[PDB]
This record gives sequence, C-alpha cells and structure tokens, in this order.
Amino acid sequence: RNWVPTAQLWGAVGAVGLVSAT
Amino acid sequence: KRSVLCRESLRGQAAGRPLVASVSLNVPASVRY
Amino acid sequence: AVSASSRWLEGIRKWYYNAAGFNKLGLMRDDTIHENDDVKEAIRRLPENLYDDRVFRIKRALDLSMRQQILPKEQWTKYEEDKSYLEPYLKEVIRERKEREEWAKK
Amino acid sequence: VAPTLTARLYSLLFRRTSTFALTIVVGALFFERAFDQGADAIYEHINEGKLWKHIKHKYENK
Amino acid sequence: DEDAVPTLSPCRFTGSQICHREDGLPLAHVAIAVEGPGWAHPDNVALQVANAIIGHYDCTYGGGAHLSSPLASIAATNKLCQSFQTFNICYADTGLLGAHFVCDHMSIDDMM
Amino acid sequence: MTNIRKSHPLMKIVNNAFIDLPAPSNISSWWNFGSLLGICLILQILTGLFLAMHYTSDTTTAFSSVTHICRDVNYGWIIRYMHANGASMFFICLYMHVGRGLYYGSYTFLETWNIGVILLLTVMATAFMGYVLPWGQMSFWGATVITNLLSAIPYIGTNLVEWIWGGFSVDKATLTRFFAFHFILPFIIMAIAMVHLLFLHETGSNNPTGISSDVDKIPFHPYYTIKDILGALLLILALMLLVLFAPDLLGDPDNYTPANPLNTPPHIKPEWYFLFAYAILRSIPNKLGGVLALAFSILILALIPLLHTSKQRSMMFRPLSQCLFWALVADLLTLTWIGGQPVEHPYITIGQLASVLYFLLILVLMPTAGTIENKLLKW
Amino acid sequence: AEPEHDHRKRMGLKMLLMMGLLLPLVYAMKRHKWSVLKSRKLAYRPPK
Ligand code: HEM
Ligand code: HEM
Repeated sequence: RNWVPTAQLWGAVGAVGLVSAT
Repeated sequence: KRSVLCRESLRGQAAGRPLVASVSLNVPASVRY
Repeated sequence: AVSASSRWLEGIRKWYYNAAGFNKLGLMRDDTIHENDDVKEAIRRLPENLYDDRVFRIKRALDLSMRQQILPKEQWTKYEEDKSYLEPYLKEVIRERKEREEWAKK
Repeated sequence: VAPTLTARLYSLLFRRTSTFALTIVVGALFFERAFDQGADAIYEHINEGKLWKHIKHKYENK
Repeated sequence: DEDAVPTLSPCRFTGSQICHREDGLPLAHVAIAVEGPGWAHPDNVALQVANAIIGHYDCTYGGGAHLSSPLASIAATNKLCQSFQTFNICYADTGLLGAHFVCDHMSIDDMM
Repeated sequence: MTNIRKSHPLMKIVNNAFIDLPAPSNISSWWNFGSLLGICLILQILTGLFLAMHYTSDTTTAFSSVTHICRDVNYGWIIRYMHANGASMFFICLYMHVGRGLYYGSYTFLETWNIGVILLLTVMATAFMGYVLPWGQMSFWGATVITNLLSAIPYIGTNLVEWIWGGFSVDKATLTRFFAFHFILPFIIMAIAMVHLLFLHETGSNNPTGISSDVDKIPFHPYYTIKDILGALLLILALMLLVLFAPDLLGDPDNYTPANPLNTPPHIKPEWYFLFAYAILRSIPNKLGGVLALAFSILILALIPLLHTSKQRSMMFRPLSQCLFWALVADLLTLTWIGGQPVEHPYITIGQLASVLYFLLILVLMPTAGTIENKLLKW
Repeated sequence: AEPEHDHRKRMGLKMLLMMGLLLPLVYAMKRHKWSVLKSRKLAYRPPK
C-alpha cells in the first residue's frame, strides 16, 4: 500500500546517498 | 472484587420466565437472573 | 569511668553525622547499609510499614542523587531521631548465623 | 495564522521518516559544501600570503 | 453576547503519565489514550470504525485465537491479557481515545 | 511471542543487553568511562589494523616504515597520531574507570572486578609492546631496561629474559615478537571485555548513594544511549584536540631518533601511564625488591575487596574515606611527577615517601578510617 | 619534521567548528529525553 510511496522515498535516499556519499 | 459495605446492596434473584440464566457468547459473557 | 569522654563523643558523632551528607538526602543510617546476605534477610523481616518506608526514602534519595539536588533544610533527618529499626532485625539474623556457624564446629 | 517555520518544516519533511531521511541525505550534501567553503576561507584568511595558494605567482609561467 | 463567554472553555491538552504502583494487587490496569476531537466531527465516526478493528477482548470470549483483531488473537493465543478494550471518550472541547488493558505484572510491555 | 524482532533471533535477544537492561537512574558521569573504554579499544583496533597495513617489523625498516606511514601514505599521518594519542585516552579512561571502582566500591562485584584487573594488566602489556614497534631510541632502551628488570629473579630470571628477547639483546627477533603480540593481544582482550560484561550483567551497576536502585531502574535505551553518545563526542573531542592541535604534546618522548644500541637516554622512562609503577620501582635499593614492589603496586588491586572495612559500600557518605581517597590520587599524581625526574636526591627522598604513602593509604590508612567511621555512626 | 603541519591545523579548525555545533546539539537531545525523569515528581500515599 503505503509501501510504494515509502519504498519510493527509501529508494530515493539510497540513491542520493550513494551519489553524494560515494 | 468490589466492596459491599453500604446500603447500596440490591442484589437478589427473581425474574419472570428466566431464572439464574448464564450466558457464554463468542464476544461477551455473563451471569443474570 | 566514662562521663566526660563518652558524653563528648556525641559531639563528634553529631559532627560526623551531618558531615556524611546522607543526612541531607532524606535518608537514615539504616537505609545506608551495604545490602549483603545478613542485611537482606533482616530487610525481609521488616513489617510492611517499616519496609515500605525504606523503599520510599531510597526512592526519594536516589531520585535526588539523579538530579544532584539536596532536600530543603526544613526536611532533613535529625540525628536525635536515629531509628535503628533494622538493628533489631539485623542483630538476630546475625545471632542466628553465628549460632549456626558455631553448631558446625564439632 | 501560519505555521511557525518549524511547524511548516515539520509537516513538509519530518512526519514521514522516509522524507526525514531524504532531507538529512540532501542537507548532509549541501552542508558539507558550505561548511568547507566557509571554513576553508576563514582559515586561509588567517594566514594571508603564508600558503602556496597565495604564493604560486612568483615562479609561474614567467 | 455578554453570555457569550464560553462556559465551555477549551481544556488544555497534556501528554503526561501518572504511575501508581501497588505490587499488593493481583493484576495491572493500564489506560493509554491520545487526545481527540469533540462530539461533532467527520473524523469521529471514522475513529470508531478504526476501534471496530482493534476490538475489545475478555478471558471469556468464545473465539479467542480465531478472533480477527490481531490484538485479540495475540492475547488469546499467548495469554497476553485478561481483558482489553479500546475507547473513544467524546467531550465538547477535547477527547480521550485509546485502549485499556488488564493483565499480569509480567505482561504489561508486550501488551503495550 | 511473534515477530518481536529482539526475541525471535536468539542472537538478537543477546543484544537487548544494551536496550531493555535495567539501569540505575542516579549515576555520576563517571559511568561513561566503561563505554568509552570500549570505544577506545575499538578505536585502537581499527586505526591499528590500518597502521599494521603499511608497517614493517624489522630493525632496518621499522622506523622508516613508521616514517613512511606519516609522510607518503594518504591520511596515514592522522591515523598514526590518532593511534598514538588514542592510547593516552585509553589509559586516561582506564584510571577513571578504576577510580570509580575504588570510590563507590563497585569492586564489591568480586568476580567482575577480578576480570577488570586482568583487563587492566592486559592493556598494559599491549601499550608496552606497541610503543616498541616504531623502534625509536626511547622504545629501544625502555624495552631493554624493563625486560631486564625481570632478570632480578634468582634462579630463572636470566635464562628467562633471554627467551623473551629471543637473543642476548633486543635485535630483530625481539621486535618481530612484539608486533605479533601487540596484534593478537587486543583481540584476546575483547573476549575478556565481553566476559567482563557478562558477569556485571548479573548484578547491575552501583551508584553514588551506594544503595540498591532496583526500586529506581530505567531502560537503558531511551536514556543512557544518548548519554553514551554524548560522552563519546566529548571523548572524541579530547582525542582530536590532542591529535590535531597538540600531536606529541602528551607524548612526552621526543625521541624520533632511530635507536642506536649504544647511547644515552638521559632520563629514560615509560610514558605517563607507567610512571607510577616506575617511581614505585626506583624507591627500592635492591632490584628484586623493586620488581616485587612494582608488581604489587598494580596487583594490590586484587586485594581491595578484602581490605573493605565499612558497612557503607559507598564512600559518598564517608568523609574521612573521601579525604584519603583523594590523597592517594594526588599521591599518585606526585608519583607520576617523579617518573620524569632525574635520579637524584630531591626526587629520591620524595619518591620514597610517596611510595610508602601509596601502600599506607591502600593497606593501612583507609581500612582504619573505615572502622572509625563505622564506630562514629554507632554501626 | 612535520609536513602535515598545515593540513592538520586547518583540520583542527573544521573539527572545532563542527564540534561547536554537535556538542550543543547532542546535549539538547540528551535533555530532550531525560526531561521526563528530571521534571518528574513523586508522591507516597500509604493506606496506613
Ligand atoms: C588494543 C590495545 C592497543 C593499545 C594500547 C595500542 C597502543 C599502541 C601504542 C602506544 C603504539 C605506539 C605508537 C607510537 O607511539 O609511535 C602502537 C603502535 C602500533 N599498534 Fe597499537 N595499540 C593497541 C591495539 C592495536 C591493534 C589491535 C593493532 C592491530 C591489530 C595495533 C597495531 C599497531 C601497530 C602496527 C603499531 C606500529 C606503528 C605505530 O607506531 O603507529 N595496535 N599501539
Ligand atoms: C578493556 C578494559 C575495560 C573495558 C572495555 C570495560 C568495560 C566496562 C563497561 C562497558 C562497564 C559498564 C559501564 C560502567 O560500569 O562504567 C564496566 C563496568 C565496570 N568495570 Fe570495566 N572495563 C574495563 C576495565 C576495567 C578495569 C581495569 C576494572 C577494574 C580493575 C573494571 C571494573 C569494572 C567494574 C567494577 C565495573 C562495574 C561498576 C558498577 O557499575 O557498579 N573495568 N566496565
């Protein structure tokens, strides 16, 4: 349900994290 | 346990058809008269 | 032959008493002992009032040690009131032990 | 009435921890850069002309 | 309008606890609630439907483990509680809304 | 239970030792050293492995390898300094942990304390070998002087000293051994730390008051995780302040001079953490009497328990105890001062009286003061 | 003797500023939580 939205923000976070962090 | 100290007592049993009727329901549960 | 000397220890005693700050914390001597095996049993023999009371006072005092605040000057244990309430209980406990030890020699 | 800056910030970004993390990820980025830029500058001001950065001119391209 | 001064003046909402220990009593009573709306509000029927789901359970409920409210099911199955009940206490200016459970001294935290 | 993460995996339940553990409410800030003590040990390890990742354990290279670490390797300079200053912090913390055992009588935890002593001596071995690692003039002569101290033993000593060194001097063999011992020691240490934790988890912490606080417990997670984190911030701040702005400050030894096996350490001495013992050691004329009383300085700790005389496991309510407790701390300070002192009259006569003081305070003064206080209270 | 002299002191600058933001923040966090306990008040009411 709310998982897509939440999985979408969780996917965002990992992305920007790598990108920046790395 | 509920304290039975005062005038308040008013429990004694006697109804029309039903007398000492105990119910066990899937949701609720009890003991009447 | 103690009249002068042992009527003046009460002065160092009194000085000492309030010197050890438990005084200030709402606590009483009895409530400061080291909790070991004899003391435990003793504590376990305290009547409900006596015993609930120690629990409250340590509950008050540890509260205070957490916050580093001393109780009011008005509300502090006064040496003259030395409830050695554990002493009675504690003694026997010990007394019973020593016997039990002694009976165990041969 | 309007929400205090905090309350605005709150209901836009912190209610959902997913948004709360995101925020933190992005602020961790933006913040690094200003901190360094500011902090570096500060430092380099205190030692004006002491550091190669200031001194490469003398022997550079003639 | 000089009457208009609300006799029904909001009551300030406070999220505190009041813990009153008495190890001399057999069971444990806990009432947990978050503040809610007054008597009149769209949200206030919707809440009820949500408490419908959690439910309300007793030592004597016939369905124990097959209850559909997973709270019920879990205290049924794991002897987690004696009786629990969700409530929505409607007032003008404020509310009280949450559950209430009775249980052993060793069960309080799982219930919660 | 179902889907209670913590109890589900059995392994994960074992970790609730840091969350749902009953933790005394009242609790000085001297209780963070335990947790700091353990960050220290992880910090060293980390850092260490990294240093070990570019360090060579030979007479020819060792100094060079160190020197290479802090010049051509990227960030190899902080890591090393961070490592060196780390070990000052680990000891600084160490002595705070014990000061508290001493003072609040945490050592009532017979079994937990014992392992504490074991721990404390085990870090001392490690700090004594690693210092040797770089192979600097200071390290080379202190390793000789200290291990040769051991040759004071009459029948064996001599043979022994030679087996330890793996030769008749401290050449390669010796150096290579310290590296390996330095390496594995801390891993062995971590098991101990954890056994230490294990025993304490059976009785809980003690407190300022010195009274049971089961009537007053608090979940570790909510509170103490924040406290620990903050303490770590303060801990890291002291380590970096020292690393970044006062690199060798604390590292008394300036000797960045490769060790020439025939030279003069004007005034050779262990680092700060070992000066007490050193001082203690010099005060005795005879060299065997010095070693035994070097050993006893540190081992004395295992008898504290059996010296406890009062009824209040908490010094907090006992003023004469407090006064001597502090003295011994300042005595201990005084002893560390002697450590960097030339061998001479003034320092000898002072150090002599300070050694006596130090055993007096632990062996005889305090215990008496215990009884006196107990008599005063009519106990 | 110390090549790293300049980097080091710049780092010290960034470690001081940073730490001047985290020490005060994290102390806050610590009072946030603790507040519950430090603000707490007791009351003892025996049947007696
Ligand atoms: C855990 C307790 C430890 C303590 C008290 C400790 C302490 C020390 C000290 C005081 C030095 C001397 C450095 C100097 O002053 O130049 C040193 C060096 C060294 N340590 Fe550690 N250390 C510890 C753990 C470790 C661990 C776990 C490792 C690797 C697994 C390690 C690897 C090294 C290496 C390779 C050196 C030599 C290079 C250098 O001098 O930095 N140490 N250590
Ligand atoms: C590697 C070294 C050590 C580590 C990693 C370590 C770790 C800890 C930790 C995490 C705690 C719990 C928090 C606290 O009580 O502060 C603790 C408590 C304690 N430690 Fe250690 N410690 C070390 C060294 C020592 C030493 C050298 C001693 C004594 C010689 C010692 C004796 C104690 C005692 C008596 C307690 C419990 C006191 C109480 O809380 O009532 N520890 N230790």
